[PDB]
Amino acid sequence: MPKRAVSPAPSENEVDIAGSLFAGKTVKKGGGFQAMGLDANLLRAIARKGFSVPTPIQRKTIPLILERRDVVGMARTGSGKTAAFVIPMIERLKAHSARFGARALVLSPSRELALQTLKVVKELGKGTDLKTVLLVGGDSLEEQFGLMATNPDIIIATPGRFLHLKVEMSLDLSSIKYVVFDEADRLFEMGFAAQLTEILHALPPSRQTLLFSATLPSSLVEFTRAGLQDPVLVRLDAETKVSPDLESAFFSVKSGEKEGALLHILYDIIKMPLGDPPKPTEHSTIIFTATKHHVEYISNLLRLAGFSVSYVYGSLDQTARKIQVDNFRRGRTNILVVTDVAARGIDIPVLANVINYDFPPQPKIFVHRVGRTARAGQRGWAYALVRESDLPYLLDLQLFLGRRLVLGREEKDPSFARDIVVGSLKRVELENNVEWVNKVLHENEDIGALKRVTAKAEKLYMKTRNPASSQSAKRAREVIVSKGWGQLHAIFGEEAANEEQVRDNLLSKITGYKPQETIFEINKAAEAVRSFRQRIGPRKSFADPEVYMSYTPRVKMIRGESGVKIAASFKSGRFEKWRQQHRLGRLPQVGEMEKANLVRNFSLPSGPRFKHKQMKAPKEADKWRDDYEVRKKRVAEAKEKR
Amino acid sequence: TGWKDIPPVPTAQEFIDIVLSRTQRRLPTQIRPGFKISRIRAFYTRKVKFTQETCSEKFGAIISSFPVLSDQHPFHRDLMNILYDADHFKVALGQISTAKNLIETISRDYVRLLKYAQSLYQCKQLKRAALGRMATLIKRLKDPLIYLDQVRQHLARLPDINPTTRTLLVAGFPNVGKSSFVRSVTRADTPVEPYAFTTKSLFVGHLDYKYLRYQVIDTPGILDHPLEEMNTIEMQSVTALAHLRAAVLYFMDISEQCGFSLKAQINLFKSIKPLFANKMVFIVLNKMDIKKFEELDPEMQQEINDLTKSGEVEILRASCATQEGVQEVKNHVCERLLVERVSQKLKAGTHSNGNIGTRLQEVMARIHVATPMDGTTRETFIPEAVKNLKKYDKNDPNRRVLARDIEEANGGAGVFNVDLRKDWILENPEWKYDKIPEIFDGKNVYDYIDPDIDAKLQALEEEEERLEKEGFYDED
Amino acid sequence: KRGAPGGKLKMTLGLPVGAIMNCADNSGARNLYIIAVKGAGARLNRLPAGGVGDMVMATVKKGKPELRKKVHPAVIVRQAKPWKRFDGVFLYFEDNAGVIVNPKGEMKGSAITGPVGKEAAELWPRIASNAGVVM
Amino acid sequence: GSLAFLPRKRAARHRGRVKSFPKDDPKKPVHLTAAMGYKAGMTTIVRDLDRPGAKAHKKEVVEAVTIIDCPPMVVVGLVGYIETPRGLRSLTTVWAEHLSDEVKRRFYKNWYKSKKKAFTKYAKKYAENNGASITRELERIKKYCTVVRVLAHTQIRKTPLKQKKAHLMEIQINGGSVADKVEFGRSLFEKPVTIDTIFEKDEMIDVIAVTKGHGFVAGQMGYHHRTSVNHKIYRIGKGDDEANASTETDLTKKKITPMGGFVRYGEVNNDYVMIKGSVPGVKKRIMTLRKSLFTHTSRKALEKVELKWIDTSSEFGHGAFQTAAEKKQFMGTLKKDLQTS
Amino acid sequence: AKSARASRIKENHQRFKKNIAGPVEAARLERLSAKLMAIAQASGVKSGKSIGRKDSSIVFPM
RNA sequence: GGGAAGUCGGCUCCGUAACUUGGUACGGACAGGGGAAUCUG
RNA sequence: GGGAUAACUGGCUUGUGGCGGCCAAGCGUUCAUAGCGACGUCGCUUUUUGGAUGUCGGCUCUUCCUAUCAUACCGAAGCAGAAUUCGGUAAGCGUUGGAUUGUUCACCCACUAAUAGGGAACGUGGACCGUCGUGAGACAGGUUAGUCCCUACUGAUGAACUCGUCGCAAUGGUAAUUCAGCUUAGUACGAGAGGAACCGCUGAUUCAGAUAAUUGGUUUUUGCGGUUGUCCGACCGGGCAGUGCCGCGAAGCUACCAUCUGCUGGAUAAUGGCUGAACGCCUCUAAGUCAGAAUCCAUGCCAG
Ligand SMILES: Nc1nc2c(ncn2[C@@H]2O[C@H](COP(=O)(O)OP(=O)(O)OP(=O)(O)O)[C@@H](O)[C@H]2O)c(=O)[nH]1
Repeated sequence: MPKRAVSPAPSENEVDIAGSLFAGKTVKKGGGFQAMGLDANLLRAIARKGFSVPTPIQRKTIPLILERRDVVGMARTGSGKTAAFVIPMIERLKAHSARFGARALVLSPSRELALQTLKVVKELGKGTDLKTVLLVGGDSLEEQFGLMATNPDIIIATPGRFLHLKVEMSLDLSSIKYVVFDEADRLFEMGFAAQLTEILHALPPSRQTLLFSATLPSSLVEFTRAGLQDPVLVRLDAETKVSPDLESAFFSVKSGEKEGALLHILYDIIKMPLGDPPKPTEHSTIIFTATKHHVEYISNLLRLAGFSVSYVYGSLDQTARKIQVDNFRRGRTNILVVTDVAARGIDIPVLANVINYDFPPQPKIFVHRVGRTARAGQRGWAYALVRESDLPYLLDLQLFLGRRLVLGREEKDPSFARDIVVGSLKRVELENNVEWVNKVLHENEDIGALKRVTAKAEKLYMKTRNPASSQSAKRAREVIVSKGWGQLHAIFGEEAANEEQVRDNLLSKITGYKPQETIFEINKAAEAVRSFRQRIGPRKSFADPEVYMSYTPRVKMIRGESGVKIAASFKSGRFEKWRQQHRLGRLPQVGEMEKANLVRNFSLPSGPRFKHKQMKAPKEADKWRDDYEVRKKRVAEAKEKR
Repeated sequence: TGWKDIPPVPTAQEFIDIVLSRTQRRLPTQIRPGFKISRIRAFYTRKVKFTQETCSEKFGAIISSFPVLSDQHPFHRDLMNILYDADHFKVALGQISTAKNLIETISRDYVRLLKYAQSLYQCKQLKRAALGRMATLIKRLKDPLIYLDQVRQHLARLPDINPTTRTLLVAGFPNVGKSSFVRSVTRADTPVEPYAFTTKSLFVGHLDYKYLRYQVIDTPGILDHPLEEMNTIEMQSVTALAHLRAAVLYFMDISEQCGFSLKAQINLFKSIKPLFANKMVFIVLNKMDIKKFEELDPEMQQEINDLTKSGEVEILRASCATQEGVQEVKNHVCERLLVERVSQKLKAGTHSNGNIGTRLQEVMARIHVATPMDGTTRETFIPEAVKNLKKYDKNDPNRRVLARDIEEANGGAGVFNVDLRKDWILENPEWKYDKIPEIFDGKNVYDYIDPDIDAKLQALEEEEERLEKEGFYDED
Repeated sequence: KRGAPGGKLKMTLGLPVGAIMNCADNSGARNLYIIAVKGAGARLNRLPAGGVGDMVMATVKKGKPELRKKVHPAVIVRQAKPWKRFDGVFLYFEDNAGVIVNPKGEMKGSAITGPVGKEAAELWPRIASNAGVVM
Repeated sequence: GSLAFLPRKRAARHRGRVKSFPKDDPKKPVHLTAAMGYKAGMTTIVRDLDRPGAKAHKKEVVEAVTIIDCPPMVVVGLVGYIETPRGLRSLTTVWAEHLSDEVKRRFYKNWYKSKKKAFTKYAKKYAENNGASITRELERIKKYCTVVRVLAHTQIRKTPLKQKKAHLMEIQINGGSVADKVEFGRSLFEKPVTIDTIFEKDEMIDVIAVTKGHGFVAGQMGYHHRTSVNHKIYRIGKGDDEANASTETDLTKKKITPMGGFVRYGEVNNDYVMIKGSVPGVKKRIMTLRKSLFTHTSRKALEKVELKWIDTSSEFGHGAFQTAAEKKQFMGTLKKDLQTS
Repeated sequence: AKSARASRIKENHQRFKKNIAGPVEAARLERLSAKLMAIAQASGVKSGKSIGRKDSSIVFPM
């Protein structure tokens, strides 16, 4: 049944930088943690970790967080954002509080990435006496009641379970002074928007909210505009600056030759090696696409091609994602195939080439893709397969980067790193590797079934893609008409341009032919063909630079753990059952002291939380069985142990 | 694959009757003015909305089914430009796309009008306006619907040409040899009557050569016009010559039996040769039976040899009538293109990197034949009677009667009863067709069967006689 | 062609929809989860079920992470509910098992562990060729 | 449910009615159509199947069969029917001398009280030289009647029930001139006809009975008059063979009845008809067996049937012994048989 | 599918009843009639040959 | 208790040595249990 | 604050827009020009490059209509085959979900032969008044508004016609559906890719009616065996745990959890014909008349 049962898992990456509409006896600016003045226990704990120099996303943020300003954070993964928001707690807290009530709230989207912030906290918080509890799904809802009675001061939690605790416990949420919403773009993607709203209303008006993320979708923007007070945008340096060491090339391909066009770039443009390679590899090409069904085609075709390729997509398994991003990072494979959401989750190393199998809809998505490569002064390349329907998104990419566009061989030596260069591929070698694609498609049924799935998956993606602008749409019609659209691309050399020129100067007259008589003229239908052709035949600086005003600039319903739509405020009865199961009294309010009893009644275990706790007695002894005496006392020993 | 799976496209009148009868037959049609105005409005809104969706699902069907020109091979978008004017084709489909956009706009506006209506008369007049306005939009669309119906019939009646595979292409001047050669090598329906252009469209056939499938394309013919002007018939020829990779076969009539001069035939080659520069060409001097290569004067031989001085042109001789050359002109051409294609295939895999692919590793493994190290061969137990045994021919009158023929005489697949004892071998025939005992006195007979049972039973007799003399069954 | 097995005599179906069954081939999957038994009748409140030899749609729940949380068709090869055979043998297997197979009838796995039901080997020749014990 | 069988109505009579006899033409020879029997139970067989095109071709197939105990009938009367524009109607009925006590019991309800007086004056009509009346009775049949039937009754003296009454019906004669079937029925008077003459092996018949009644836990559930068509006869047993259940590939001298007897029936010591599958009715119940109305259009008919074995093991429990000798030989000798001997 | 009361199915059945199952039922019925034969053979107003009277809602009572 | 459903489920601390009350290296331990079974001598 | 209609439809409703112009048979103030005026065509909407929905439901069941989604039959289409498309006769027989949603439809995805639409007096299980306000508003302000009988039918009985046996059959109900595999056959057809059907044969789903040999399930046979705790001082034998617990089990009942069975003649509709007038050609129709749908009416079946 599940042929797109719910929806395609990689949906779209809504991005926004209209989020700028939020706003000698002297160690002179050493740029270290001590220049910011952290705690003496905390700064040696940093030295235990190995953070000698703060990463740039820390260096901007942790100044502002101590000065108590709400910080929205643009930061790619792997930049050390996780430490960037907990070292202001180990600075803020410095001791365990005798009063009841946690003072730190950390909201994590997934279970596994919650443990990533968990492991950071004890790694950065040794020496002090802080208390941390984790509230994730799949754990018992009797253990999590008890860990609240252990009186923490940092609670890390998934918003589904934390709200379920909050409505069940009727916890006074006011004891928390600093809230962090880590990876909130992941939070809104899994459908926590309604539960984040009810959490936010219950958080106190006096709080310090930050929010660290990789991207800012438009729905996230309205959440901070209603949630965060006086937000400040912090961006990772030159994220929006495409690095000038990058050379780009855009190739005009048809829809039926897109697979063979990817085989051209790997074979003769990159000259990638075949097979497994004998810290990434030197070639190290990524492949970007649109849907998980396109991932499965592109991965499985390259296995049949013979290239070493790993693949990650949106609804990929937890363990399955680690092993493939491990293989790419240590250089055991050459190709990584991501959609966009798997890209923004996994940590991307220094990368050499980037292939765009499908053109990004927003021009800012292209920046995010080429931002993953050609960094830190090393040269890089970025190729994309443009189409006719994907052409207006390319002319919109011109207007954003402000670059010049060349069409095939309009210039003898176009500047790849500065000018957008479009054209066609080698004709001869494209028809060989699309012959191979059609040969494999006719041969193996499994790849053929993957084509039919990704054909209808693409047809949905075509319909729901954000449309291009009208001026970009109109100007796409002219360059299609223009003679440079089908000419050979500039990489392939001037020597390739001559024998292409001596042939297509004659060939273009075949394409420009207009039939004076359609074959139905060669009856009522014959009079009809004469009726169309008569109806539809062809129809016969003065401004100062200083001032010129230019038109251009410069009962609420939630989803429960059972998956059934439950009313938001539901008091089931488990705490009430909890409160005579051990017959506890009234819980503390916010402010009263902890009970040294209540911590030791419901403490933590030794630490290894095994998932297997099923204790059963063996079955009764059958006196005619083979192991009668062996079964006999082990049943009795079970009665002694109980 | 082909464009046969394009649904038939109706005229403007048949579009109107299909849409309007769908609205009447598949929805309720009875409403009385004494009913509530909320359900009077709900009745008429459903009728207007249903009409639009059937229009949109039909206008969307023709748009989706018809091929987009800028997605095909350059052979196909040029062929579909010549056959049907591509300027006229996207304005016919373009007209039907903006017609569906207006119909939803009519439907979107009139459901808003109906929602604020106040009488059954008002709702009746508002539906008739909407169904009438969609009717007069389709009736205006009459002219492009006839075009799209006619290009649909001719697209489904078009030969399947796949540019990727190995292709033999037969071209040349009209009335030389083309239809006779394609008929001689390939079973393919190609007319053979003797006038200027009998063939008006491309004809495709297929042939086999060392167990590999080859396709052959026959084309109408090209005149001496310098391709600035040609009609649609010969522009079909040069499109297949310019876009399809093929070992082309330029048939040349040495005799003037086509009525067209031999010096004109060379001038066509030198005009179209720039489209042939990459491929390999073979000029077939057809019809030597009436005029042989030694009979014409030595001046024309020199420029014929000058064609061979270009390294990509070969002289081949054949004569379709009497088939004096067609098999060896076929064996020559597909051999040269096979060794060309294998040269590219070994290059595609031995490119200047030093690493061979896994597809190359799999295919060298197939070619490798394992041979035992010692080199001895095992003894083969082929019986002597099978070497002189006569092969079975179904058209031979004197046939060995098979079990299929016995079946058809005695019934059919589900009537005939196979006799699995007629093939039994025994000591004598009447032991066959015998009921074989299975159970006797509550035990299996089969477990008690062995040869020398008679001698084994005598040991039971002798030992029983021993125990009777021993008195070991006596009561005390 | 719709994947309907032809010419089989019906037995007691012992694998309803939403039933966890073991995986017998070496494709890496360790568990399959039935969502659709094709060829089943259309009846209200009647859960579709399939016996040995019926080809079903399944989701991998246990196994190697490359093959986890994917949907493939499969053929039931063992079942635990007793069923009739035409010679009078009432018989059943120790577990419910199936093999991941393509819609044509070619299995992705290379070998089959455990026994193979007689009905599945007769209906699908590729499973019969890859079977070690046909019982 | 089905509207063809509604409303749920009890059968008006315990026996069962033929209702429709097969259409008669005189070209075939004379033959009777219906018969009774009494159901004894069910057992298993193995049949070597001879069906071309089936998966079970030429391999053993287990099959459930029923056993109906049929003692020989006795012909006692001949009723003739004339064809009126209000339907058929019985014109006259002729009986025979020496009606048995069991068939006379059917005419009575208190046999023990009533002195045996039925058909006493009719028997004097035969013997006191008023045989002119009997010949006038038969000549009226020959001249006016279009179809004739045989009044035949079964003997439950040999069938081991506790019922001493008998069961009468009309059995239609088909196939001949109305004169020819008169001499047929008159010759059958006071004579026992056997089921071997009525039906034969591998032929497909109809069974008429009343179903089981589901009383004592919306209305009458059960006890319905059902006729069920297309049941295949696998064996007619002769009773005196002493090898009734013996097949060609099982040479064990055994009768049809299982060890310990049929449950609530007893031992079948008479002719039995072994029929494919289930049959309407219960144990000890009268079963009316009837010929097919129409010529068969199936290959299930015209199919010769050969049997491998018949299950003579007990149905009072799980038994895996067919004969008493097999049970004794497997179990060895016991201490009760040692003390008795 | 074709109905059980379809005219083509009836005609196919009529050819089976005439050609295939016809003589088989005729031969079986001959053997049964021979068996019934073996069991069977094992003045007019004074002799009863002339039929007389034995021992009205159709006409109105006069 | 079971089946079904939904999920992302099942597949660091002690002692010892030099350095400044705190860190650094070495040695040991943590990061399992239960129930059901089969085959084999 | 006064006045006025007790209330709506009941040969209602459905598939083809409005406006202006041109043309226009007829009728008319006296005539086609005082003028009313259809079908078409022209101009506008409308063109030369391919989301909408308020209270409701949700399920089962009965019955009906056809405005037919499937299954049967035909007519037409570049309809080669395959798959279809449009239309007509047809209500015998069947007729889903999932994502999303306040809820539905549209669209998309999956299954299936298909998972059509409707009807059943739209089937059977506040209401003012008072008080305080008046640029707006209210009132823990009030009281008040505002429904257990008869009978049809079915089943089982039943008085009288003397009791009983075997029958006839007026009338009423009526039952079977759909798919697949083998052969035809890799065959017709086809350039290729592909690819049927009739006759014959064998299964399966649904539906209906039965049955208990065998295989599961169940144990007021309380049948056999083991076992827990109590008391009668002890044995025996008992009260005991409103039929203690644990194994196995006959019989009986059951199981879409097992097995069996489901049948043929006539007349037609759309349509295809034959002979042949009207009408000196011609025509399936007018008089005569052949074939033909899962249709109709009966047989088979149930009641009597
Ligand atoms: N003598 C001779 N005549 C030939 C030969 N081949 C073709 N022809 C002539 O050509 C006619 C066959 O048609 P072709 O000329 O081969 O067909 P075409 O070259 O496509 O030109 P069209 O006639 O337009 O079809 C025959 O009637 C012959 O008269 C040949 O080999 N020898």
